[PDB]
Amino acid sequence: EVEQLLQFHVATYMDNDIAGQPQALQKSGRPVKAIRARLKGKEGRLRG
DNA sequence: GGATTACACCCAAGACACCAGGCACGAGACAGAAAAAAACAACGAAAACGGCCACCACCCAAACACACCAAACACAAGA
Repeated sequence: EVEQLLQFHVATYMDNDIAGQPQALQKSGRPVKAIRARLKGKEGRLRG
């Protein structure tokens, strides 16, 4: 359980859009802005 | 099963976690597991009764013969 907690924290530190699982959340209810979410899209690093 | 769905600009409005069961420590009880003893198997030692060879006599087995019966070539009959 605890090693899997480490695995999940490390995974969602990099990619919080993994299919078929909950998202690392903020206590405000929003999901964590992972690095991948930082890099992609119209508003991401590359295009924005 | 995911992933993408125009471009630029302006303004306003609300929030920027609170509260509840788990870790540590905090103490009991049968279960996770450890110690023991008494009725479980065997073997050593004595007792006398069941087992083996005699002795023995009456009942079943073999020989002799009887009459009786089953049976087998063939002289005769027959198609």
